[PDB]
Amino acid sequence: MNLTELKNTPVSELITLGENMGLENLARMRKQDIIFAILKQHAKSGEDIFGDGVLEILQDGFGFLRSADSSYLAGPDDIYVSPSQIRRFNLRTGDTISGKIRPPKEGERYFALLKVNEVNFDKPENARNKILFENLTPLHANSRLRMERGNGSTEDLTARVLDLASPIGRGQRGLIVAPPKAGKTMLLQNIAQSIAYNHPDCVLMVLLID
Amino acid sequence: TALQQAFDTCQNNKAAWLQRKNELAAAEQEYLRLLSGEGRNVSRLDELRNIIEVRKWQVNQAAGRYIRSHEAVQHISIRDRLNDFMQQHGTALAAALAPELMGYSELTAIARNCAIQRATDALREALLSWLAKGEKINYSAQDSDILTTIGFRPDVASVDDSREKFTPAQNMIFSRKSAQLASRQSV
Ligand SMILES: Nc1ncnc2c1ncn2[C@@H]1O[C@H](COP(=O)(O)OP(=O)(O)OP(=O)(O)O)[C@@H](O)[C@H]1O
Ligand SMILES: [Mg+2]
Repeated sequence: MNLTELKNTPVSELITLGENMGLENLARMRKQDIIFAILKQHAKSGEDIFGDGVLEILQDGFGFLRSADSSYLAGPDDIYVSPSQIRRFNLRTGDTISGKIRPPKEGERYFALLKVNEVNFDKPENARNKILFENLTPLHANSRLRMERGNGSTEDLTARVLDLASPIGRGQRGLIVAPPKAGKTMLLQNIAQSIAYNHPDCVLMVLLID
Repeated sequence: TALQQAFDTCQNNKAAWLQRKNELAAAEQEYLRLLSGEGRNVSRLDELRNIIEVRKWQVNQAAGRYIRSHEAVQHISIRDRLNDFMQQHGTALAAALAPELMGYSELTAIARNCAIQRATDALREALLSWLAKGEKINYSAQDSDILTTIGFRPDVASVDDSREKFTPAQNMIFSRKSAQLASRQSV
C-alpha cells in the first residue's frame, strides 16, 4: 500500500486490518509504531510500496521526510534520506517528494528512499530548474479575493462585512488584532472555508500553534 | 507641411480607437457569456470587471485624444486655407476695412484692440448676412480629400463615450492599472 491512505484513517480499521493480516498484539503502542510494523511486514512479504511527504535537511544532510497529516511528528515512520540523492537532485527543505521507498535493513531503524517519481507535484528534472523564493520581485495584490459565496448563507455575514471593511488580495500581508474571547477562531475558519469554496484552485494551508 | 503629419496622426488615432473599441467589445461579450455560463469563479468575475473598467477608461482617453487631433487638423487646414486666401485677395479685404486700419503701427494697445474688435464685428456681420441667404458651398478645392476623409464632424460614437470626465487621481490610478495590465500581459 501507500503511506497516504494509511496516515489519514482512524486507528480502528487500521488495527483491525493489521490483526487480520496478523502482526503482533498491535493494540498498546503508538499509531506510528503500528504503521511502522505494518510497513515492515509488507516489505518482508515482498510487495513494493510508494511513499510521499515533505522533506527536511539537518545541519549535516541527515535528511528526514515527514507527513503533513501527522503534524510533522518525528515518528519512526518518517523516511530517511541520505545526502547523496539530495545533492544529485539538488533538493532542499520544503520540497514535496514522492516515489519508491527502500525498506530498512540491519544497522538502521528508518525507511529509506529507493527512487523518487516526482518532486513537488512536478518531474524531478523539471523542478530542479527553479529559482529561490527571495529572487522574485514583490508586487502589490493585483487580484481580488471575494469572501461572498453567493449562496446567501445565513452565517456568511461575518465574511460579507469583511469585504466591506478589508478587501483581500493575493500576495498581501494580513494581520489581525484581537483580544481574547473575540470570536477570532470562528472568523478565521469561516475565511478559510470561504476561500476553499470560492477559490478551489489556490492551495490553502491553516497553521495552528499551542 | 504639418498638414500631412496631422492627417496621419488622425489616421493612427482612429486606428487605435477602433482597436480599443473592438477589444472592449470582446471583453464585454466574454464577460457576459461567462456570467451566463455555469462557471462560478468569483475571482474571474472581479478581474473581468477590472478589465472592463480599464478598457473603458482607455477607450475614453483614445476618444479624447482623437477629438484633440481632429480639432488640431481642422484648425491647421483652416489656417492654411485662410493664409493662402488672404495672400490671394487680401488687399481688397484691407480696403473694405480701411476706416479702422490706417496707421495701425503707432496706435496704442487699447486703440489696436478696439480696432481689431470693430473689424471682427464687421466681418461677423458680413458672415451672418452671407449665412442668412443660405448659399450652399463645398470644401476647399486644394484640400478637399483630407476634409472628406476626416469628416465634417467626428461621429457620435467618439463623443458619446467621451462625455464622462475623470478626476486627475482617477486618471493616475487608471494609468497605473493600465501599466500593470501591460506588464502582466507582456509575460
Ligand atoms: N455571530 C455569533 N453568534 C453567536 N455566538 C458568537 C458569534 N460570534 C462569536 N460568538 C461566540 O464567541 C465565542 C468566542 O469563542 P472563540 O473560540 O470563537 O474565541 P476566539 O476569539 O477565537 O478566541 P479564544 O478561543 O482564544 O477564546 C464563541 O464561543 C461563540 O459562542
Ligand atoms: Mg479562539
